[PDB]
Amino acid sequence: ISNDIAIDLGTANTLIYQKGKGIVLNEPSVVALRNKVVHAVGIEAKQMLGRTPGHMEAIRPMRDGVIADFEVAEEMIKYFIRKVHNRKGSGNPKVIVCVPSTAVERRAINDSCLNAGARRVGLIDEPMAAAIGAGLPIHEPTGSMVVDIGGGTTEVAVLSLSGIVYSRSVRVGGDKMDEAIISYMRRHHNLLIGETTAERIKKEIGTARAPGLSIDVKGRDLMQGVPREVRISEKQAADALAEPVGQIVEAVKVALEATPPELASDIADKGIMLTGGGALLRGLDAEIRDHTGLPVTVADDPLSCVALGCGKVLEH
Repeated sequence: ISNDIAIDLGTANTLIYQKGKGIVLNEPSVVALRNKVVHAVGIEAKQMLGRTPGHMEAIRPMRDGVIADFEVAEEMIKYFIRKVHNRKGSGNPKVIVCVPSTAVERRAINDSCLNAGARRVGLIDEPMAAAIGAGLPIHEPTGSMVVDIGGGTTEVAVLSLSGIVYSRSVRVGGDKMDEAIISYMRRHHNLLIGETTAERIKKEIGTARAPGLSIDVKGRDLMQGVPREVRISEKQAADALAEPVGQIVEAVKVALEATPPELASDIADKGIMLTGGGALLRGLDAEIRDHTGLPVTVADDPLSCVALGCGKVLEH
């Protein structure tokens, strides 16, 4: 019985895999503070976003894949590590954490996990972890290509022989999609919506291609400030998400351009694997296939691929 863990420190959700147990924590990456004292972290903090009274704030301390407010991020990490501690398990915890594909950035997560009891910290590139967790043959002399559409970044990589052949991190992912939905509601519906509503829209009717289905969305009228409800459809959702989807599609194309001939041949036969919260975006697989001519597969349990991948390393 071990306290070794692997952490996917996502901008929207944090998952922890514990050696010998598997995924033991999956919670929103949100911290609420009361005036500053930590009021709540994770599951109970998420619904506080956009809803805090005067004495309180609710913060997503990770943004674009790295750390924004250092103090709050550190409290978030310490909270989750403490929550999964097993007093029946061995000590000297080894912690693996993923990082997007700067030395400054790597150091921050590294030193940051040491403060919670991590005895030793190992860093893994996020797309490598995603690929391992999606079940790609990353150890073989064969090209595999992964696209991990995380909250803060989309990581595109070509893997072979336990290493990275090509990798790139683009700052477009789930957070940018939500923000595009928010901006769209403002311009097209004169409606100011919160982030939690934006995420609901993305999950319920988000699509990478025009179809459709509709849902009822509420918020604050743009000019007159009062509560209001509007109907939005998949077609509108598609228009909202077009720009960030195109940025994702374009990064994939750029990565393909960089692929060596023999690896290109391996990728021609099997295509691209999508992981991460964005992999669930309806039609994104079709959209990428249309622009590349390659098969596109959505991973099993795509939200968990990174944590499961780091978890595999942790067990070996």
